[PDB]
Amino acid sequence: VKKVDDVTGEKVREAFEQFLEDFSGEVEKVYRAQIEFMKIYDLNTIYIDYQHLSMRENGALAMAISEQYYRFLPFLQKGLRRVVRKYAPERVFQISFFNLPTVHRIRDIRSEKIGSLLSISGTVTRTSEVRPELYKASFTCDMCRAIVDNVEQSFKYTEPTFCPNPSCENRAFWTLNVTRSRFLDWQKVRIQENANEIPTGSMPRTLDVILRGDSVERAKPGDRCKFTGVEIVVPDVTQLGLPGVKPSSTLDTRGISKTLGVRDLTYKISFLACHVISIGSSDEINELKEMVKDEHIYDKLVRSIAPAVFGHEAVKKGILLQMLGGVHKSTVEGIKLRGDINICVVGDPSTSKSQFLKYVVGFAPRSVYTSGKASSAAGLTAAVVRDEEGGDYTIEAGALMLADNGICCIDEFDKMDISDQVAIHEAMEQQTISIAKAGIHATLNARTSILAAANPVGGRYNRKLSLRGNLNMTAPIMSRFDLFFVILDDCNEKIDTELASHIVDLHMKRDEAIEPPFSAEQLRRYIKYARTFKP
Amino acid sequence: SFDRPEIYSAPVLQGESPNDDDNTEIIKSFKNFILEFRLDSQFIYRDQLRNNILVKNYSLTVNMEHLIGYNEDIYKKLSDEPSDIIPLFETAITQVAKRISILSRAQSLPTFQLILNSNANQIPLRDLDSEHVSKIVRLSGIIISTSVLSSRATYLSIMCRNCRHTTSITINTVSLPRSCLSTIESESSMANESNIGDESTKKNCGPDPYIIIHESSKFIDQQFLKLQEIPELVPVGEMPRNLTMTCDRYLTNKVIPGTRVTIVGIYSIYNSGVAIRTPYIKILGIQSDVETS
Amino acid sequence: LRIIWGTNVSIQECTTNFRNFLMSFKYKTDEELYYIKQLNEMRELGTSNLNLDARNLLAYKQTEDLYHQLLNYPQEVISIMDQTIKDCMVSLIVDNNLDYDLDEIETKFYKVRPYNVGSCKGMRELNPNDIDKLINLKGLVLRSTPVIPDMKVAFFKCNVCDHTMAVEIDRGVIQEPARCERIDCNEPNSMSLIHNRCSFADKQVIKLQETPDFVPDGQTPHSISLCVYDELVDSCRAGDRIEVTGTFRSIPIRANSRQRVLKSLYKTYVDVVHVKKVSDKRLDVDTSTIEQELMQNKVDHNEVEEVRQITDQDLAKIREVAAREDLYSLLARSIAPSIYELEDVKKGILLQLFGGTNKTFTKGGRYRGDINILLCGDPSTSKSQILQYVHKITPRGVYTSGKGSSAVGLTAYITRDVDTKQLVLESGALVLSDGGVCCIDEFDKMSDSTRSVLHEVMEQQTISIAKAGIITTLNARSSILASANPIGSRYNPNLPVTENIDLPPPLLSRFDLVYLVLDKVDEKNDRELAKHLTNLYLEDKPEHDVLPVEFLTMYISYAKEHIHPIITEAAKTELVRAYVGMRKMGDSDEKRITATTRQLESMIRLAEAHAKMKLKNVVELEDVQEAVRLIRSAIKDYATDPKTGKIDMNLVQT
Amino acid sequence: VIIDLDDILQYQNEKFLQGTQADDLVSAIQQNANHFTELFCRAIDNNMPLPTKEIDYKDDVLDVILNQRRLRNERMLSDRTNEIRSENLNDALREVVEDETELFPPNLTRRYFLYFKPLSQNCARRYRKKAISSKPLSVRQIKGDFLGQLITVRGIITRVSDVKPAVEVIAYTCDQCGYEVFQEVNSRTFTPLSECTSEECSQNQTKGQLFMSTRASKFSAFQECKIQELSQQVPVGHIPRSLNIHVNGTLVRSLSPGDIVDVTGIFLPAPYTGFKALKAGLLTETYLEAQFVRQHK
Ligand SMILES: Nc1ncnc2c1ncn2[C@@H]1O[C@H](COP(=O)(O)OP(=O)(O)O)[C@@H](O)[C@H]1O
Ligand SMILES: [Mg+2]
Ligand SMILES: [Zn+2]
Ligand SMILES: [Zn+2]
Ligand SMILES: [Zn+2]
Ligand SMILES: [Zn+2]
Repeated sequence: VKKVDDVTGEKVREAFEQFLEDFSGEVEKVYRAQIEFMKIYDLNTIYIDYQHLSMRENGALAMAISEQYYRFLPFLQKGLRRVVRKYAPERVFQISFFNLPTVHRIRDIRSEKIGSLLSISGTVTRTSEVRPELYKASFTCDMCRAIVDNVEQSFKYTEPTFCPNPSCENRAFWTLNVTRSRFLDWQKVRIQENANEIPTGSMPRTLDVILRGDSVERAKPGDRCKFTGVEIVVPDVTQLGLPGVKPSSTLDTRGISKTLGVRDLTYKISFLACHVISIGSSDEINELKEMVKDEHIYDKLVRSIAPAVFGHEAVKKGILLQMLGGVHKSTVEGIKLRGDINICVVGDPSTSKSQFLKYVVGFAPRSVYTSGKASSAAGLTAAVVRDEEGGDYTIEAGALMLADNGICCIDEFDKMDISDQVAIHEAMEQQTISIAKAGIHATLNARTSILAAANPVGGRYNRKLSLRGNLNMTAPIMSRFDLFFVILDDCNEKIDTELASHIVDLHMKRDEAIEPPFSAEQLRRYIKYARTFKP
Repeated sequence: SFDRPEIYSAPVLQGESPNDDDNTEIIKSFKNFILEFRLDSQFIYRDQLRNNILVKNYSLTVNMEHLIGYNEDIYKKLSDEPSDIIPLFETAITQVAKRISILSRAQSLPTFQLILNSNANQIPLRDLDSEHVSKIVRLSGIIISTSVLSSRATYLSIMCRNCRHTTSITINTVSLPRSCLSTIESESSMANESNIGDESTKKNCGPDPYIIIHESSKFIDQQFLKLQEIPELVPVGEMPRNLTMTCDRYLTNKVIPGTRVTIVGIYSIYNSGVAIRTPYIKILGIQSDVETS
Repeated sequence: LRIIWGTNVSIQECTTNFRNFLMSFKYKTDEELYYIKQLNEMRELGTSNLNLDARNLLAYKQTEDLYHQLLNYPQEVISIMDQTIKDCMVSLIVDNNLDYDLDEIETKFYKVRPYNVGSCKGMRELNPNDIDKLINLKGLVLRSTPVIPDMKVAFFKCNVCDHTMAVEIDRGVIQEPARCERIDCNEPNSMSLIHNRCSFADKQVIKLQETPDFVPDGQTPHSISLCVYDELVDSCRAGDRIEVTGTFRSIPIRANSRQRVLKSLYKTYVDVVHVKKVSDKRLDVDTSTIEQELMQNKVDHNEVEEVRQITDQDLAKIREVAAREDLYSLLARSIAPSIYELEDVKKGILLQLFGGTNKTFTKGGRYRGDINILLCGDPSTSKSQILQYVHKITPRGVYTSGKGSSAVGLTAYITRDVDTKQLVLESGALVLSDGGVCCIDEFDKMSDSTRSVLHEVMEQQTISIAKAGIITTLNARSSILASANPIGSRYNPNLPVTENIDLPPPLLSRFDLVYLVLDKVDEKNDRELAKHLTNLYLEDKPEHDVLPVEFLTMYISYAKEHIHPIITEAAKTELVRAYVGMRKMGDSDEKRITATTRQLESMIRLAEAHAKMKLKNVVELEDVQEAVRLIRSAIKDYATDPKTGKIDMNLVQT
Repeated sequence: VIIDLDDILQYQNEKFLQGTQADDLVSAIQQNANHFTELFCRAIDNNMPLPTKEIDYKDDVLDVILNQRRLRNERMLSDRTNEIRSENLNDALREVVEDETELFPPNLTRRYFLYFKPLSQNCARRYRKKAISSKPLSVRQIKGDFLGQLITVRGIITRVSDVKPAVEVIAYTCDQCGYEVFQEVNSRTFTPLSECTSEECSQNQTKGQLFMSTRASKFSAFQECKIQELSQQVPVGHIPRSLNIHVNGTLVRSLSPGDIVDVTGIFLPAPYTGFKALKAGLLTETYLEAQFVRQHK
């Protein structure tokens, strides 16, 4: 019995084979060289640029693949297999598209584009462990001891549909052999919608992302990544109870001699991705050497921090030297010596202490901002999510877990409760956070520098009292803050005139009236280089 | 302590166009044939149906020639698959008889029996073979043995010896239910309560829990016959062949051994080599040649 | 002739009457054919949806019955209307022989959206006999689920010959083939469903806080579920005030996910066909906060308009009204005509409504022109009527009290959905008000814990969350309008201001304007106020040089949309001079509200608002002078002693 | 329709005082109230005058459907009688016509609701009787001896539920045969039908798939309210108890929380719903079906 064929599928297969073979002032061809490279280094994946595919055949191939990637993926796989066999001597091969012309938001996904290839962006909230995934199972027939191999699953546990031999008339009676089947690595990742993309008056969305093969263990919680893959659907048992009419399926009973299997068709949109990249040397070593060879480099380094804030040089010289830290030392007896620097800025609500926090969070590489009263003990530290739908538990990072080896910003520090204060105390004393919830113990790393902004206890800083009498903190946390910058207001005609002129300049001129010695990228490069010296 | 909900229907719209090979059209066609067909400008079948109902004989005798004259498609259908077509014609007879009886009463019938007579060419008893299985045949021979009358059920009233749930069965190989039917039948909301009691133990009536209440049931007559080939034409050096025949209701006690008859019936099988079955005939009509006055 | 079973609709009569109404009806511009031009413009632009005012049908004599037919049997009538619209369209295009390119219109789809169904009695007043009728509702959006894929065509494959089928859904049921339709292959029950090859539509569910006009005795607020389909998804955001038209539905629900048993008591909801997002009693939404949503609306081919349309005559009238020399006083007097005098209070309210100019720095940075006002004074004045009026005039906002709120209740929380049985995130008061005005009454009764969260809102127009499962920063671009009562019984003028208000002195400096509503006894003013108040009971209905509310809202919305003032050096000099004056003047402590940089920011914002009014694009000396005068008058420093900080009851003018 | 028992008692006394015999309808209705509802319905459906107003575009949809159903009934009857007459095979003719033809049952053609109201103390006191149905009782006093009777309760309403549609008879349609199938429901849950059960589809070999049609279905407006004892009724040192009331039809929205009322209704049983391990025999739960409401203020 001959199997039906799709002429269009074979046409696309031939087109893709020709594309691989025929793509090219020393001329070169990239894809053949890359196949040779894969042979040399024993890899599993091929990287293909989208524009290279697009600029041919009047875009027919690019379109057909774009809106029917799901249909044509097996034919692309077959074409790649044929090309590699022809031009090179079990192996699972993966293709990786990237550099699409446009990017979509998580808020603008539609059921029309199901089964097509697109690109999305979001912030990673959670990742699970890598687990084996059933790919091509093997079964043993029961009525006869025949053996069936290379049975595909296709997103769910599938069984053979008929015994391969007429000697046995078995069907639906099978056993699974876990000894001679293959698996692939499988990971689940939860991403969140970007902060600047959330519309007015609405809470953020989330989307499940599935990773396979060598793309696993790439995303990291707290990072922004751009994905590319297919938009798929999976069952949603949770949709019962919603209003509306939900499709049901029943077997047609016309044409059957005579003389119940109804199913529900509820689904939800997920995303199976193939390429993941994070979004944040070269000629610039000359620039780095030129700039280090400056002699008043320190003055510019100080002046380029918080350029939009008038004065307060000491706070800037603290924020610097908080980005750059000491060195961590270990004693023979096992006593560890700290290398982090902590700062507290004290002032009344009428001062500009919060702008320093905002600058740090907007500038520093791994920084998190939080408020004293808009936080929680689980919001800081971490939680455990034992409802992992496929297996064992997982742990979700809190505020302190993020910005590890970075800086944590805490405004309204004087509103923290006792439990969260003890959590910060534990983080400062030892760089660890201990979790004891739901019968699960764990230990985490909390090597973080804390930048806090506190208000005086009475609203105004009574200069008759000492620092201890004007604060609300507890002795342990207060005894680890190595710098206390108390900023007060002095009435002076020239200072007031200068401040007013600067503010009016900023409103009238906007971006023009900034003129800092160095750019933010330059500062980041300098700090990245300088954090690796160990004086 | 609610009662049992009901279900009913009523016609409103006109569904798909009727097909020719559907049961309702077959019944309507047979009804038209019964009430319209004319011979010598006479309504033979309507008149004899009326007379029979007046006489309390619930049957019609019909000649196949008249039917093949009136309509050929249903004739071929009846010849090819009698087991499917006979009940349709019987229910048509009953439908007509209901109206006839009601109007006559103006000025509780059972299902009527269809008796088929024929005069086409017969077939020898030694010519029956596989090609004839389940078709209609016409045979000639001599009756050599009639049996005693048996009893078979046409309507049974049964009850469960555990929970006393009652039901009924109608016949027109039926067997009594293997399990009590009071669970699948969700009769009432309190019926759900009644199906559980005395702590944790489940309710299980057992295997074959039903019994027959004889004083409220109905039965019919049944008989067996043996047909042999005429002893004149048997080949030398061999004994004659014979066959087993079954008839019921109004075809019982019609002939006696030693009579030469023509039989119309269905060639069938039953289970009593490797895959062998025993043939026999389901009687549709008997025609006697007049013997031993 | 041939009616449809169950209904009384006749397809032929309905189509003929609809065609006749389409081809002959005028608004009695009132003498011309109203719908011919609308269809012509639709085809010129290529729009596919026609908005039908159901009230227009009651005017024509023929369609006096089609109105009730549409209200009773929307399902048949809407399809008949759509087909008739397409037929009338082809007739219009071909009968005049404009362009032979008519394939597109013959292939595309059309639709009609009723939007003026009669006045209803509230969702909870409907009876079972009202199922599958046309109704309308008013309410506030709370939540929306993500898009749900809803299958329409199923894709099967044969597991022996690769033959692939296609089945269309039929009233929510799929008929799976029981045998391959091939002659070579006839294997029974060999067809498998490949879900990723199916075609899906769009669906969403919205949670609505209904606001009926008539409320029976003892009825509390409740919520309703709305179903939107296809192009209308993502057309609503939490905090939006909307008017909706749809069908009243019902459905049974399964008892458990294992069995297929249903419950006798049904669940009700609404299917949406049209949404109105504009009104003549309130301002239009600030377009600076919906930048990407308008682009998405254009991409999605949804014909919902966010802002009201303007006719040329309206713009001409706007220009003439802006061209007069009494504009400021007239506009101030228009606000709340039922409130007597309070000239500077009303001026501050108007300036707050107009708002300052929003700067957006390239490479990061955001300044906003939201204006915050605090109302302090004698308890018995009219300082809560102001809050009520401003709440009812603004597009978005929540009216809260200090003592009846909480830090969590203002920001965000987690709740378990009663339908899906899962946990979801909801919004608080301050995020529901983003882009609007949040009114807080009795600000001095709010706890310090509760007050803590206002700092970030008023100092960066944002909020941060660090809770289990959620870590993000939210927009809170909302203005604050607060009120407070003095400590004790009455504002004592023999004490400083800081001894009369129960708030820390540092907090009072973060507002842009502070008002001291003092009550003085003068017989002339008493006579005036008494006569004003007693004139309101002369006749059972109100009859009180004031602009109408509709024109006022139109003018303010146009000014907010289309004018963006910019400051000049002439204003810079005066700004710096006045700021230095305030800092120096008054220089033994906690006797007065100390000047800060917030005061310079407030002058900038108020001058920008004054320029933005009256359709100017440049801020000049008069603007800054007026801003400084208003700031000084609000706190009435003219009657205050710079040394002791007391007030003279003889130097204050009513 | 409201049926007043005072009228029945007056009719009985009028019949008696002039000599002739009569039955005690009042007591029969009182002791077995749930059976007389359908008796009254059937009697009323036999006497309803023809409508003197034509049906126009400003009537309810339910009335339109009812009128269509009645016209269809008449058309089927006329077709059947004509077909039988044309056969050539008048009380008997109509009898046979009635035997062979389907129709729409009376319950699917009614448009009214029927309620009873109790015997007032005044009428019984004047006629020398004991009006049981209108002697107020507390929830404490209502025991199992009162099940199946028409009784009155005095109390204060504490909770009321929103009105929702409760389905009485579901409707389906068959595109194969064109019949309409009706499925009665009197339980808290039910199982939808799958395949057609009409005579035509039953006799054939290929049956059609039923589809549910909400507009033809029969619905009722349902509410459930709780009623609590008054302080003066509670014994010494005890806590007040409660009771359940069901309201159906046009009597909905007549009770709001906080009202002291005298509810009238038929006291009926319901299936047990407690823990399984504590079930000893055929235990039941009780509820009241409302028939009349009066307020103290
Ligand atoms: N200037 C005014 N114009 C109109 N009504 C006024 C005025 N002053 C006082 N009233 C009347 O006095 C009452 C003021 O009370 P209210 O405004 O509720 O107190 P507050 O707002 O100060 O808490 C209102 O009912 C209003 O009718
Ligand atoms: Mg007030
Ligand atoms: Zn086998
Ligand atoms: Zn039993
Ligand atoms: Zn096949
Ligand atoms: Zn049917």
